[PDB]
Amino acid sequence: HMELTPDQQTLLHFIMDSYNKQRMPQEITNKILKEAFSAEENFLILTEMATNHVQVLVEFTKKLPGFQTLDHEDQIALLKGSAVEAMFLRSAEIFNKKLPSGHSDLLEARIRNSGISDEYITPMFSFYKSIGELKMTQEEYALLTAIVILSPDRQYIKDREAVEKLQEPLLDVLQKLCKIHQPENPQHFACLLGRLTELRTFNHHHAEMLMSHKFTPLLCEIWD
Amino acid sequence: ENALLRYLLDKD
Ligand SMILES: O=C(O)c1ccc(CN2C(=O)C3(CCN(S(=O)(=O)c4cccs4)CC3)c3cc(Br)ccc32)cc1
Repeated sequence: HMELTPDQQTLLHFIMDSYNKQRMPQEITNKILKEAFSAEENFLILTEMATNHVQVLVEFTKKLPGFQTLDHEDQIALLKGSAVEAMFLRSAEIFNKKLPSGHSDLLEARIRNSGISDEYITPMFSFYKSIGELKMTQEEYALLTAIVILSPDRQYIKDREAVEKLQEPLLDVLQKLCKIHQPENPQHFACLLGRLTELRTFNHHHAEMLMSHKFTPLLCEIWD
Repeated sequence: ENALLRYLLDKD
């Protein structure tokens, strides 16, 4: 309600440090700018982006306080079950903050002309706008990503209580940060909770999309 | 076998 404890401050610092190490490589941004505007090249660019995110996700997750202490199989189960959710969350941040106006407009043009159906494209861009409206801080993007990743309810987890012990202090820090920075808006934490449930819907859209030149063996064996 | 995840998780 007033301030974070030194322990909550320490926990937040490790999440923030790990979250800020990520950067879009020059090679990827140069492709969005110069490659041909065809379904083939547009899908290829997006596949490259999807693959780069998996590497970014593993490295962020490995540095989360207590992730290394979880059983090896549970570490794999958490990465598999959150990969799609963490991708759409990070993509929302880049679209609304990182990418320059023109470069983001070219990537949106590439996305909308990559052979993917509107049944997938429409909720994706609806979710991007819905995220933009909340005007989330970097602390809020970092905590939300960590909460999504450390979900104790994912399939094939053996020791769920261990993941529960890791996630509960993050929800506590996030709620406290809402009370400190938005004390005039008591429904702010609830709006952020609304994004966790909207993100869950992307597990179906993604698995249904994968069912249909679009064949990418590497990403298919990770996701499902 | 989740060979890629296993490699990336236990790397460097
Ligand atoms: O190089 C990096 O550092 C890096 C980091 C994070 C990302 C994440 N990211 C994405 O994954 C997409 C959204 C999903 N689509 S997709 O079309 O649904 C699809 C095609 C194939 C499988 S799923 C792909 C691009 C995207 C868009 C915008 Br704007 C910002 C970030 C991202 C990428 C790169």
